[PDB]
Amino acid sequence: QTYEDEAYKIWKQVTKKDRALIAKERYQLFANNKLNVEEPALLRTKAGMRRFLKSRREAEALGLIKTAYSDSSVTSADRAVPSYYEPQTIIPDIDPKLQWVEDGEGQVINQFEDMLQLVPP
Amino acid sequence: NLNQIVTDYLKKKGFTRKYLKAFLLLKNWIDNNLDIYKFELRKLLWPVFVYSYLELVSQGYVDDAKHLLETLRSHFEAVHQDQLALLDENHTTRLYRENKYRIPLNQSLSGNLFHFLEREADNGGATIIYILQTHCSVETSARGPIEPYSFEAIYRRARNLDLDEADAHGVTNRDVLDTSARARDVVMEMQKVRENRDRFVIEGRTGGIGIPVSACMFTFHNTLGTVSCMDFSNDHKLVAVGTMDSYIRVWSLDGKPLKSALENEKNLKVNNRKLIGHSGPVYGVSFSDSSKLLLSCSADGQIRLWSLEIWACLCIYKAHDGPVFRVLWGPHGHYFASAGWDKTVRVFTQDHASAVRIMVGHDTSISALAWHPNGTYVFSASDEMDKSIRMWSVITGNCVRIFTGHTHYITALECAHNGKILASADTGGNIFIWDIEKGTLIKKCRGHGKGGIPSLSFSAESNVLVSGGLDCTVRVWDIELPADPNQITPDQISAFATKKTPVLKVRFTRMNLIVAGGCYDPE
Amino acid sequence: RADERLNLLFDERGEYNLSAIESFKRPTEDARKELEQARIATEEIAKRSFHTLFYTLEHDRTAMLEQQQLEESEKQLQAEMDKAGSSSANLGASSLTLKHLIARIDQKRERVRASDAELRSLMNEVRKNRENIGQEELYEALEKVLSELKAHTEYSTPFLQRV
Amino acid sequence: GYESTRPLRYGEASLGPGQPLFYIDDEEVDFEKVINAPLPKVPRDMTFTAHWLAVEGVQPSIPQNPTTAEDLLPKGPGANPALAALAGNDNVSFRPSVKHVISKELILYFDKIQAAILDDDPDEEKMRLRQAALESVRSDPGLHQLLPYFVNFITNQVTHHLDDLFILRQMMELAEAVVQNPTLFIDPYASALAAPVLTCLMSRKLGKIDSTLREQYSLRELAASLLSMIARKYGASNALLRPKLTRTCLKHFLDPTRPPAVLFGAISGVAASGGPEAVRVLVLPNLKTFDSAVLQPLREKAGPVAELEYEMLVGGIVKAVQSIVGNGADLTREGEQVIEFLGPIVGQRIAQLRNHTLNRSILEVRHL
Repeated sequence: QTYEDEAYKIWKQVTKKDRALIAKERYQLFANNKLNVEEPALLRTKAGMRRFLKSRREAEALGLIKTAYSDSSVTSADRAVPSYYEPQTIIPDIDPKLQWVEDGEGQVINQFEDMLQLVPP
Repeated sequence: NLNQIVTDYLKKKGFTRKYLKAFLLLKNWIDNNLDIYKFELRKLLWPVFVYSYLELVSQGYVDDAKHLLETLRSHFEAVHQDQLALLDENHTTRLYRENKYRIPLNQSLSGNLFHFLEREADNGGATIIYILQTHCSVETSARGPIEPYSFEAIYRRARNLDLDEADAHGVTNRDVLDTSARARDVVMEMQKVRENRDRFVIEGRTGGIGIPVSACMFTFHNTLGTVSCMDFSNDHKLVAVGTMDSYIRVWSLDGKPLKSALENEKNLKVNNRKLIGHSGPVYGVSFSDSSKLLLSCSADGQIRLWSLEIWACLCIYKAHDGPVFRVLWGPHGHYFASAGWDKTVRVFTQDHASAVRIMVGHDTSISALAWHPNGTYVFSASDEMDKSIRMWSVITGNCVRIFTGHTHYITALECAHNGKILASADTGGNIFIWDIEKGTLIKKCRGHGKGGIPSLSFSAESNVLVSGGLDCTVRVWDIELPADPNQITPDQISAFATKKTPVLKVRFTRMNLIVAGGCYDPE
Repeated sequence: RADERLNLLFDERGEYNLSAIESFKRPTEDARKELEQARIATEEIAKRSFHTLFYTLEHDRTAMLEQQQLEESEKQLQAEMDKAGSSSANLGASSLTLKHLIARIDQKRERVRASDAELRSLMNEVRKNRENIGQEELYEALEKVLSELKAHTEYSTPFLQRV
Repeated sequence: GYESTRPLRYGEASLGPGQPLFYIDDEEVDFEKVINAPLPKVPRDMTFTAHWLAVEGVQPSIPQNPTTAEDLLPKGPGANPALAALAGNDNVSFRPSVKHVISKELILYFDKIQAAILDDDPDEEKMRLRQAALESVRSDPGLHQLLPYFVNFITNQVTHHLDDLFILRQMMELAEAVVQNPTLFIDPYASALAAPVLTCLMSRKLGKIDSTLREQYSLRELAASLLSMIARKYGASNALLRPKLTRTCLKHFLDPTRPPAVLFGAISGVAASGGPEAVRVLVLPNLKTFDSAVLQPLREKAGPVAELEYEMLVGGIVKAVQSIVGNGADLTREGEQVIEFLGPIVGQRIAQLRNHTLNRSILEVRHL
């Protein structure tokens, strides 16, 4: 520990409980390297992906990516670990130019402003 | 009783009681593996090509050798200039033939290469195996991969070691490993690889549930109900929709600009184009086997062949009398068939302006079409009084099967990939599964709402079926339920819903993933 | 400095932003309040780190073993003191004690003008925590600080149980 | 004339009791009111979008998909009880076990493959069996139900067996095999597959004389190549993968406290993930400082092991610098300028390479 970092220690303190829980579950799943036929099965649930969406919106608050998961786009346990610890809650991203984003009126906003042209009067 | 009539009729009739392909494939496989292996893997290109060209010259097909040399010269014009010019007999050829090529390689790399070559034995791997066995000898080693900055090279250069037998025998590893900077058992090893590989097959299915699949949905906005058809290119790069205003619009599914071969349109910036020239509603579109051709049929009675390189029409076919409702390319893309209002199916080939086969026998209009995966049989269905499916023979144009049992309008048809199954759907939500050879209904699925099922699709291995309906749903069916370990049928795996978006098209990609398509209507 | 430079090297689709490349080419409460502020400041960066960096998995085994040891110690200390002493939101365990009332309020939510989060906060504030003046909060602080010492699980393992 | 957009209104006359008659309402108008009317609104142009209707059989709860409030599941006696759980519904309580979902044959296949891959006998037949198992897992067409278990198995093996070079090598090989299967959707498991690879590539302690160094460094470079390929493949579906990987590798690299192995792994990871542009724009400016910081203190170590470590670090840095691209005394002038910029060791080697375009590229960032 003589060579370390305070932030690293803080992150360890925050994430240790969840990491230990996940590791224990995984170890119980693969006992003796034989696929135990009694442990709970690995399945995808809507709650986990809801948590992932919450995390994605939180990240978007920092202005790192653009997403349309906020309800305003269309009108017409709290695990303390990074997303990659729970691969069964991730959602692949979409190209920002091909996202279903609507204005207040109810018309879909066109993202290809390069190729748009104006009809002469 | 039908059996008595059939027996009486049958009794009354007296019924008694070459190398370039492999080279390209190997190059395409080599540029796939990791960069670590490529350095050594590239060493196999020159000997194989040289030996193949020499054999072709000796075999008497000098034309093939010339074609190979002129084709592949650009790939070695910066390495083998002198040798390539020589190839344009001398002692060089005799020396090459006498001494078999030496190529160092690692054990794991050799095993991976042998496994890959066995996997594609009939696709061209046999030629490479024979060439390597006969005209080549590879000295396997237990060292690590040879790279300009790998552990092996660094150790050899730093510790001032001496070359080995493989290193001794125009690029040579000496220039790199020097301060100035085993054999093989082919044939037998193939038997060992086959025996080991055959031990890892799955030969059953019991208990459990169906497969899970994903789905990507493409929605179209502001259509206002003037869309009649849809289609995706075979590689899912373009999408075309035919409208009720007689024109067709082609998009790019990734948004990248489209390209035209006309010089006047050099590097123009647009990601969607239009194809004009029809004079009525368009009811069918079919991307060719990238895709460079497109078909379309309308209510004026014409079939048009477009071009996706210059974006203009090329020909018109005028063999129909009345509306044309469906059109379809062949499974490989030279023949196409069309059916319409006048109760007749026709088979065209793009080389001829007239139908090569006419197929009579239906009693009412046609409403569906399909092709057999081997491209010699065609399916069709009719509506109204005569709701029967038929199977014609392209060679003779005579029906060979009839399937009966439907009671509603038939909206779609689809033939399995293995070639022994047929699926059809109607406006009552029923899906049928037919056994082609025995002409017997295997089972009926259920669950879809009334309104129609415009499209169907089969998995890669022909074990899963996905159907999209006009009730804004997508459903996945299991053809064969798992063996028990001791309103809706019990073989519906999944059923998704869309936000007021009827589905007009569903496709099965290579993976367990599908792509859909529909028109969004707020009302 | 390197991170500041790199922050502008990638676009939304994980591709180089040529404009950046060309630009580069150019020539009894105050102490409680302080503790609260420190804790929030620490946890803020703790959570912000989730979208910024990876971390090696070379310590999960030790954490799992430590948690197993702590659970075993807790169970061992149990069986002794026990014998001696003888709607959608994830509200928690207390939601059982007001399940019917919450359902009725949601059905009659129009009369109640409070918001869901405000109602949850009010319930938490009013939810029961569990002759001498000062003993109660003194003992609450004592047990809270003890739990804080336990929070230093990286160092409290050897001395947890009596010798 | 039956396409008119005006509303249709029916009048009602009355011939007599029980005999009503109907007529079409129609009022005369002046041409002024017709020719002076305003045109209707122009509907917007046609466009298309995209979203995920379902991931692995579950419908994400995003704005595009319909709300759960508003016929999608069998409820007959013959319906399997696990379908509702598979659909990911919240209301479900029963949690199916591994026996209820996977077929027995799949369980047997997984057990067989796991046993075969973990054989440490140096006999040739066992090696052939291992190779056949790897080929089968790579090219089997029906493993769609075993992806999560493969990922979890790799993660567990990397986590709990940090003191066995053979096991780490086998897990690296298995991870390489899985991603190359062309009939599996690996988009949502990119980070899951990346984390073990990063841990193996950039961990201080690996395994437990020169043969051990050879094995460790070979494992490190294999992991680097695997990470590079993964980042190049699945970098678009996951938005932040490349920045995160490059940032972590750069942060770890800029730390002299690490041993030579960790620094080598960090530079390799930076080069693999960031790409040529990130290398050229991040590592080159600080090479002069890094030289005096680490190489010279290490250069004075006369130990043959220290000599090998210094050679490896120098070679790795040289390869990273050369990854950007892969005449008289102008070449000497450029080399000397590089020596002034890059440093004695790295600069001298760069000058020795005798390349003009590479030196141009290196010096193109001098003003930074």
